Amino acid sequence: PELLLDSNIRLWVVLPIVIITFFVGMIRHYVSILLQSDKKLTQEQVSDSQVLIRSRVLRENGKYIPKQSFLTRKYYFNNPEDGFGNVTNVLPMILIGGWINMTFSGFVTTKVPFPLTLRFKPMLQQGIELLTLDASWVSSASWYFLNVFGLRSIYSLILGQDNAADQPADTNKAFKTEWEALELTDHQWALDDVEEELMAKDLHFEGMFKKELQTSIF
Amino acid sequence: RFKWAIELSGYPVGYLDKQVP
Amino acid sequence: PSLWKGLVGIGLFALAHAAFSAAQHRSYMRLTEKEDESLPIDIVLQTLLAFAVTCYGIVHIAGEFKDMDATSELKNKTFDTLRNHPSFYVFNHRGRVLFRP
Amino acid sequence: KVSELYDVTWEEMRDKMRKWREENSRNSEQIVEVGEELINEYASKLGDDIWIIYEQVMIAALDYGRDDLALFCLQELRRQFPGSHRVKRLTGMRFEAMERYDDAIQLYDRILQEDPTNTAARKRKIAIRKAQGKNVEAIRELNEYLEQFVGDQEAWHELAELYINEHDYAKAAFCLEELMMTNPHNHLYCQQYAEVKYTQGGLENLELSRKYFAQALKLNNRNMRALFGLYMSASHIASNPKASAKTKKDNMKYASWAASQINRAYQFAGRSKKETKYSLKAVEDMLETLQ
Amino acid sequence: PPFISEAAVRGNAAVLDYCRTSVSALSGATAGILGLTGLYGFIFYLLASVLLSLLLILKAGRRWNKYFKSRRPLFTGGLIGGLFTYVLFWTFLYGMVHVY
Repeated sequence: PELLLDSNIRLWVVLPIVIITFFVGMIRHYVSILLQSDKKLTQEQVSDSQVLIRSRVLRENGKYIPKQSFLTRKYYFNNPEDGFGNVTNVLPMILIGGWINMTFSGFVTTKVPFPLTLRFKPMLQQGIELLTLDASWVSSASWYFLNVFGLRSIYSLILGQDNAADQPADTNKAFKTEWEALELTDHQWALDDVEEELMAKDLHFEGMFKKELQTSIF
Repeated sequence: RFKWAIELSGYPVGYLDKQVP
Repeated sequence: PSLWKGLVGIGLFALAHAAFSAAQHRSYMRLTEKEDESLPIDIVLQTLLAFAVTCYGIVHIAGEFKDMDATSELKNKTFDTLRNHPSFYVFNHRGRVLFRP
Repeated sequence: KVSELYDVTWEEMRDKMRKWREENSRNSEQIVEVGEELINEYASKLGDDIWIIYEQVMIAALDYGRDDLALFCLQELRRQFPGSHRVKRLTGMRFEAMERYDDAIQLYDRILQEDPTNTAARKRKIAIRKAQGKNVEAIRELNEYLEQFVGDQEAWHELAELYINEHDYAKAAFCLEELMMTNPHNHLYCQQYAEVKYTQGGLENLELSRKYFAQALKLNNRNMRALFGLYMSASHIASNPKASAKTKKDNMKYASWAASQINRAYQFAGRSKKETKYSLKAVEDMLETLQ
Repeated sequence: PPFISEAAVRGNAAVLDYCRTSVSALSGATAGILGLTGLYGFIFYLLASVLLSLLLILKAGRRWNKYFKSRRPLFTGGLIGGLFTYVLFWTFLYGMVHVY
């Protein structure tokens, strides 16, 4: 094309950036896992949380029990009960970017295969000092940042779940909120006409007596 | 229904018994 | 079974070989200074075939789907295994007497 | 067992052990047979999978009346993990398996003193109480534990079973309702609740039993217990001399449909395997219990 | 279905994400190798995407309603990050081969 490049720069400046950023991300993930947190909770907190979860589950699924039991539980919960670390996550990114800019900047790295406008030029050519060069040619720092940004999906794929990248309050308040939310719920039984639904068609006794009765293990 | 029929006869948190229509 | 791993490996190797061939051809062509832009057809066919084979092989190893119906895996569950509570096990029964009393 | 009445790799044995672990099966003999071989002849093959197998095999061996393997596994686990709390629980279970309850009680008290928010020690103390036949104390302690730690389904099911064993069915029905509320997609809980309501009382209890038998059969169409219970409850309600004509005819229709489905199911069963002993017999049961 | 299990849908989503990411990366690599450039190459990407969806059908087969509510997630699922990975690998391999 326009410029003639030395193959040595391709062999010795392109790959190391990718290797360094990949392994830096992996190390960041493993270190973040290593010292994630250590939290302890007292008995009252977990007991109250379980009570709140039970009340929420009652409110959500009271439509599968007889109405008398639902209202018996609703008489309860109303009178007696409800009423009685990062520095290593972000700073190493900037530090490594600065170190790479220090020890690698000063030459053309590669070129994107699609045309761009002059708006792209100030971002992709931090190190070079030319004036009329096209915006497709990129510097080393821009390539490093592009490589950093374009690895979230790869990290999510090759590594478990998603990591290695950047992006109750008051018991009485919760008790009052749940008391107010539960007061407007009414029982709606879901078994009123189950028999008629069952009687519509014959039972599905197909594909049940295939194979053979198991004899022993394996 | 007939003949063979056996009759067996004999405070967990919330436990109430009556009304509440 | 395990043949899909071999298939995807062969596809990746073929793609890498095609990449090396294309790079070598470009490096040779830039020496002679010919502006004809001659891309051999066999390389294109090889890389397209390798890409297709690799994608087909890799689509078969991502896993298997599972039914979203919550009452699908309980059709074979029985009450024999539902009444066993590991936390409340007691070893006071006739099993000890029968085996080496 | 490999090349011994079977031809399986170590991966197959590991998968079978894992499957036996997922569903709480208590076939101690087969578990011990597979586990001792897996521990002995394939210890190095399993990178980090041998500790859970150690625990499972120790429990199975304790259930099988074979204490040498249990002691070996306990020694290995204690050597690997010094000062752990699961190993102390295993030691307490081994102590109480030899009718030494005071030492287990003091061990569990020590565990609770070291960590007050531990659950397994309380369950093991309840099990110790149950092992001596002291039913009322066990029920009281389980009620207290459920009061402290709600949302534990194993404790609810155990309390329901204990109440069933004492012929107290209202509280067992309450516990089964509590279990069913959390898991509305499980037909076994509905079936058991229907059975309890059938056994409890009279007319309205039978109506609820029929309703929940129908619900259980709707959730799963392969449940023969639910179908038999539905037929029996409909027949019982139909013949009650204190029911209106509308309910009587509705229950007669329900019983007729249930009997037809039972007969079709037994014909389906007899089609595959040739025994012809119950298809000739279930029909007599249906006929003699008609109306 | 009256009752839905979150584990199955999350597993299906994970499988779809795995397939999408891998196919996008591979398509970017092969587009870079072919030497295509400009919006022309973009067309190839879309073509590749279509191919992926087609294979997913053969993976789903019939009775697809058990696994998914509709085919819309199966067709237009994840066309944002895949494009970024595609363009990144495209630039990387095009610089590695045709340049120098």
